[PDB]
Amino acid sequence: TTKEDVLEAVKERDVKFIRTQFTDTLGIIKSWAIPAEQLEEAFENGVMFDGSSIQGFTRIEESDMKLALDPSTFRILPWRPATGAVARILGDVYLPDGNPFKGDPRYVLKTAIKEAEKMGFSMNVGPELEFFLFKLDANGNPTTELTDQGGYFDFAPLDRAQDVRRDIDYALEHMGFQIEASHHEVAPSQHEIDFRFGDVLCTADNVVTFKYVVKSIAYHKGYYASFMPKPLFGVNGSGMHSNQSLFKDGKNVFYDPDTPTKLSQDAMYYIGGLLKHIREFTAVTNPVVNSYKRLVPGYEAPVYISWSAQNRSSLIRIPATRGNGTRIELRCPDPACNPYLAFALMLRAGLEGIKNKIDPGEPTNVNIFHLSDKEREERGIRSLPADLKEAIDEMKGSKFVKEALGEHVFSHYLCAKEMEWDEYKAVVHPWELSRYLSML
Amino acid sequence: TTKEDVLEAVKERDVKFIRTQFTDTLGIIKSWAIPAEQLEEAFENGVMFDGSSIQGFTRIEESDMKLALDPSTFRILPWRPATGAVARILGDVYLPDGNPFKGDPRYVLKTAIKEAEKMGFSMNVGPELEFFLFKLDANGNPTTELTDQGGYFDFAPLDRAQDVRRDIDYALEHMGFQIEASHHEVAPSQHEIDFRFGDVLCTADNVVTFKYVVKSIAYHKGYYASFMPKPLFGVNGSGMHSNQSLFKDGKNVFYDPDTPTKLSQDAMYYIGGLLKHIREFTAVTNPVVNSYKRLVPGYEAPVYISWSAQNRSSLIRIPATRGNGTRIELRCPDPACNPYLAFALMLRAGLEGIKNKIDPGEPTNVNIFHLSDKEREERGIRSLPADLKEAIDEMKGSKFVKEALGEHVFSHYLCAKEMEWDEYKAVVHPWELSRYLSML
Amino acid sequence: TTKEDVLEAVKERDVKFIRTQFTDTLGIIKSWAIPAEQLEEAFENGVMFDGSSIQGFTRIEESDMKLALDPSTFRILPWRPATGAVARILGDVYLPDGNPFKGDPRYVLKTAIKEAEKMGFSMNVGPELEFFLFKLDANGNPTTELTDQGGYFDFAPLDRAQDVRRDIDYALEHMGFQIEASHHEVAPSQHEIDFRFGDVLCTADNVVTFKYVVKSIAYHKGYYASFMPKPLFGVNGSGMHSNQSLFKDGKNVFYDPDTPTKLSQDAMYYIGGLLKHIREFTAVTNPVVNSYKRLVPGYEAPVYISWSAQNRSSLIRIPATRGNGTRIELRCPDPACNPYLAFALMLRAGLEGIKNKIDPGEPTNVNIFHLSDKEREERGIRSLPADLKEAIDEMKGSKFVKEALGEHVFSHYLCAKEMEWDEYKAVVHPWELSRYLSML
Ligand SMILES: Nc1ncnc2c1ncn2[C@@H]1O[C@H](COP(=O)(O)OP(=O)(O)O)[C@@H](O)[C@H]1O
Ligand SMILES: Nc1ncnc2c1ncn2[C@@H]1O[C@H](COP(=O)(O)OP(=O)(O)O)[C@@H](O)[C@H]1O
Ligand SMILES: Nc1ncnc2c1ncn2[C@@H]1O[C@H](COP(=O)(O)OP(=O)(O)O)[C@@H](O)[C@H]1O
Ligand SMILES: C[S@](=O)(CC[C@H](N)C(=O)O)=NP(=O)(O)O
Ligand SMILES: C[S@](=O)(CC[C@H](N)C(=O)O)=NP(=O)(O)O
Ligand SMILES: C[S@](=O)(CC[C@H](N)C(=O)O)=NP(=O)(O)O
Ligand SMILES: [Mg+2]
Ligand SMILES: [Mg+2]
Ligand SMILES: [Mg+2]
Ligand SMILES: [Mg+2]
Ligand SMILES: [Mg+2]
Ligand SMILES: [Mg+2]
Ligand SMILES: [Mg+2]
Ligand SMILES: [Mg+2]
Ligand SMILES: [Mg+2]
Repeated sequence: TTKEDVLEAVKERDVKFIRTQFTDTLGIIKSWAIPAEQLEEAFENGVMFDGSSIQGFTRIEESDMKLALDPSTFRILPWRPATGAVARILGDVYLPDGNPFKGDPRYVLKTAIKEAEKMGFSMNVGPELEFFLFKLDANGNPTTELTDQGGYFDFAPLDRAQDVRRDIDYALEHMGFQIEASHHEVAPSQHEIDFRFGDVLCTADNVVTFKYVVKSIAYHKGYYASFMPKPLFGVNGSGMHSNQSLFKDGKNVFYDPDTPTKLSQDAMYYIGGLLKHIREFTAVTNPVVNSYKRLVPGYEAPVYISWSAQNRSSLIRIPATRGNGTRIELRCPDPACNPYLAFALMLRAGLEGIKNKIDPGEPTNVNIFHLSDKEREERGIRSLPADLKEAIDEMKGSKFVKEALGEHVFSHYLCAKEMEWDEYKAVVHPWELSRYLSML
Repeated sequence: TTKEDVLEAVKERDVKFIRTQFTDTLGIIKSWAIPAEQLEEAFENGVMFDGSSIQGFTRIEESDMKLALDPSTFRILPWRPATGAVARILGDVYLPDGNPFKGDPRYVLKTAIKEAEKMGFSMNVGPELEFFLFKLDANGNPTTELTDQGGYFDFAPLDRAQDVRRDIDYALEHMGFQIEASHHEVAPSQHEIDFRFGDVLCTADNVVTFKYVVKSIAYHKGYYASFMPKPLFGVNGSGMHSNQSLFKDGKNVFYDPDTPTKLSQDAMYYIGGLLKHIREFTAVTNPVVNSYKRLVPGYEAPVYISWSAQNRSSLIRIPATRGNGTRIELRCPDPACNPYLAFALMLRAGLEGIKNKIDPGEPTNVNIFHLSDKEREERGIRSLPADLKEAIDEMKGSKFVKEALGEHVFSHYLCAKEMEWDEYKAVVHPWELSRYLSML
Repeated sequence: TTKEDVLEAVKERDVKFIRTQFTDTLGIIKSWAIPAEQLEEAFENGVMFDGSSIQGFTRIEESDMKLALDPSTFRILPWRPATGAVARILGDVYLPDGNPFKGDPRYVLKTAIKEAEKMGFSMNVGPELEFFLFKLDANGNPTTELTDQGGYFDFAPLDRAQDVRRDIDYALEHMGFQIEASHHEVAPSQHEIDFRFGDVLCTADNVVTFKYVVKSIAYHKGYYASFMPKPLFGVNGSGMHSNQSLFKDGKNVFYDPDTPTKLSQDAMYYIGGLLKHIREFTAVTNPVVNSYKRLVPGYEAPVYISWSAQNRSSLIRIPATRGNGTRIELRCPDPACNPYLAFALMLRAGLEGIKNKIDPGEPTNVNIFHLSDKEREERGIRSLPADLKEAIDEMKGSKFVKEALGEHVFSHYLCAKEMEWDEYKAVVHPWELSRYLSML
């Protein structure tokens, strides 16, 4: 798809508004509309916006930013009226002088893809995204009231969101997605939708799309879709399971029928590199305070650093599917993260495993939550950052994460997350009053 | 049907989503949707799911499970829209490598069918599960409020669920059910729908279907369908009378016009066999704590172990119908049980009766509830397990049930029921506060 | 005062009930009443109780505990009726075989006092206890609603605890306290009563007596006295400043009339030891999760390890008073701490500072909250443990704190605090739903 095909699709399908979109450094999608009559000149001039009103983008005395449109991302939004049909287009962020903005999260992922190509590979991540369907209130703003008390794979009337989950599938299919499965998840009113994997760029655009498509579809039905990692205590949390495989010559490099476990050496080294660096960018994968209330044992979320086949208690699970389905599933990432930065760091953590032949230890093919602390330390197992501050500390000292993100993204990400933590740590919570007020 | 017929029916009838379904060990239906485009892939590769999130199924270190589809069990759900028509397919659970997971209740029932064939028989059970129709609250959750005060065979306006029952029959007919009759039952808001008998596999699939079809239609019509055996006190409860029969060369083996009572010797031995073993697997037919509030005298629910013709106070009634309709009605089970396990155990017990020529005693052709304890003890009549713990104890000590179920199903059924009961024996109920708390 | 004097006072002042009391490991006062008629024999037989129902005392297999009475602690409670006058007696916890149970906080403080005696010193401590006065709801339960909006030294009607503080001072004077000054504190509805210092044992007893006297007096007037460090956010917290000096031959050892700053060398060494060991037992001085929400900058609660004269932003302030009155004010602790453990650890740290001439650096006669991180790092200033887990970690690796507390107190304190933190670390607070749940 070129700029000329987008204009033809705008005329043929009667598009009136194009929503130019980009993602800010914290993974939030920023969008604004232009008339179709402007598209042409936009394509040769770029749209202009204010970078000082975007998180971690640019300062107020140098605030003008340009957005250059990517014609390949032209999609048509199906939940908006077909008369004045509304399309969307994602773009890259440029400085007004003309150079690409190094602070663009979508540029970091492109830079990582460059190194992947230099080594002759291409990441083919495809994520599992889970969300919660809560009820709205009179005004129409989010709540945490459950829409049902169902469980895993539960049928109606325990599962009350199947009519609201057909339309998500339909919208995704109209937006170029390839749905694979759709089901209720372990937590009450928690659902998960899986779509086919693809290139890292397309998959990250799909992640941000999927998120806002799901939220918009839920809103127009009376509910609210929340991709918050741990909205409820004592039940499962939402994860963003990142299954990834390297592809060379259009073949799965991670597959090897001759070796035991049908896992090639490049997959072993990729795992080794992924484990050597996960501690450093857990801040990126789990970027909010809530994402660390999900990393507690007993809810199928990782707490320690390990890897084993078929083990949904471990960090790097290897599903049983071999052949063109041989991938590694990283289970830490949360749907609240920035997919561009997260995928970039995953990509070049594996590429540090291949260039340095980083052998991981023996797999821990056992439940790790049912181990003593002595058992865990004797086996060499280490734990993930306990809270967001510990992850921030592990991230600041990193040279790998700074080299991957770059100075601007590194510094601005850290500055936002430190402010978040400083706001969090001073707060007095109702738990503290209900625990200490009467006893002291 | 076959694979190709399913695809032809998906194209011809315009099916968009296929709901792949199975049954967990405790009898709950677990389903999830895949696009029709995925169907051809799911027939050659199976659909993978998490076994660790299914009750009594598999552990979290080897949690991957495959599910292979059964083309014959392909139906089209009528209460879902006809534009994006939704079908369902039941499957058999497999270990991810190649094996037919033995913890699957469907596999247990198939194993019992194998022994039936080895003896040259085929069970033809047809059940008559009852249910209650309660009202939903403002949110739409189940309540125990009555939808009518009617009784047995009551007409309107005492019977207020004629439209609900008519639409349930309509949907069941579209799902391939041969409806026999439909009526109000003794308890208020309690209804019963009867469909033709068939092969035990088909009728177990039909039991699970019937249940979720009824529940979904009731939900969409405003009410809640409850298969709880004893939802209300003082009124009779819901049971799943299993009318069992053996067929050889397409002829009812239990029929014998020359013998008195028109019951063959094989029927006699089957009665003796499943009378000697019921105490052992009452924890399967009656699997929940509420299941034994139903087994109290005075409500046409069995309390003792006996058989007699047309006696609705006895454990094994023999209806008056002879000829092709000659069967034996085991009245103990609830609709809360797992039909795959329950029918398997009944079939195995009957076949064990036939092998060892187990003659039952004389038929107790009296109201057993009216007999005294001395009368029952002198007549040799035994009682069923009084509560869930007694049934668990009678079941774990048995070798017949362990052989029939297998180690995995046996142990994971015990464990589940023991944890269920241990959570119930420690509860302080408002009955104890209404009785005590003022006298003490 | 001895047993004979206690009996004489019981007869003379018409006492019927004696509240035998002791402090548990976590600082909570546990008491029970015995009739005066039993006193005469309790003195020679102790009073037996159940140690398994006391936090960190003993196990259920060996739960029988004895408590011996201390006649010197006999006080008469003035807020209870004078007809059947009620007295109190603090006890020492023994073991039924007969030995000074080492898990007793009183025993730990007594061991620290013995350690001091060998060096010729006697520790004098004057606590600085602040509290909040909140309203009680309809049922008489604690709330967090303010009883006034006054500030520091505010007069009525801005200060609305005139009568409450007047009667608290009266009760404390009746219980042998020498009241120094009562005033309104910085936070709204925060109050401070100061009493004269004394021997560390006597003032450790006074600390628990003060808290329960204040709580009872406030309760009888319709309020709730809260000794919670940080019950409200954005407002000063309650701290228990430990003013401490060393006396040798009835003279203040910390005073030196001919020396700059008029502080003796022993005072300098005591400061050095306190500073060098503070990080290790911050889990004792600040033992609850809420005590580290008080240790935030901008509220006159210390955040960093420093010392300077008249600096209320410093960890160790040295007030301007000299002569009899020269002390060091450790501002770290909060009222929620166990005074017996806290004073014991401070005394041991100071004595360890004196034994090895631990010179502290130059004082930081500067506001430290206003310094940058770079400035603090350049000056070598270390920060206090950021949260309860950090303090727990710093305490576990300590050999000094284990030496002072002992194996039993050490281990049981660690266990209680780790359980507390693990309960707190997994909670989802409303702050997380107000911040996220719309952003995500
Ligand atoms: N070779 C591959 N490389 C990367 N991702 C893949 C590959 N094969 C499958 N996937 C993706 O893995 C995801 C697995 O999702 P799903 O099977 O629903 O959950 P789980 O695998 O945790 O049971 C799918 O979204 C799919 O697109
Ligand atoms: N030969 C047979 N074998 C097994 N089941 C049968 C046979 N004949 C009839 N049935 C079943 O017995 C059930 C009888 O139900 P119904 O007559 O409504 O209640 P009841 O028999 O208790 O009065 C029907 O569902 C029918 O399918
Ligand atoms: N020599 C001393 N040793 C120990 N404590 C002392 C000494 N002199 C006074 N104190 C105590 O110091 C405390 C000072 O309280 P306060 O007047 O509020 O001081 P500040 O306002 O500086 O905190 C009093 O409780 C008093 O008993
Ligand atoms: C059953 S679950 O196993 C739930 C995982 C949980 N929500 C989490 O990873 O945080 N994971 P998956 O969808 O990969 O099967
Ligand atoms: C009158 S009843 O006859 C008794 C049903 C009752 N609810 C029971 O628990 O078995 N059932 P049916 O007529 O189907 O034999
Ligand atoms: C005005 S205050 O300065 C109170 C400080 C605060 N309550 C705290 O130490 O946490 N200090 P002090 O009581 O010693 O005079
Ligand atoms: Mg999934
Ligand atoms: Mg999932
Ligand atoms: Mg997964
Ligand atoms: Mg019937
Ligand atoms: Mg019936
Ligand atoms: Mg019947
Ligand atoms: Mg003061
Ligand atoms: Mg003060
Ligand atoms: Mg002070």
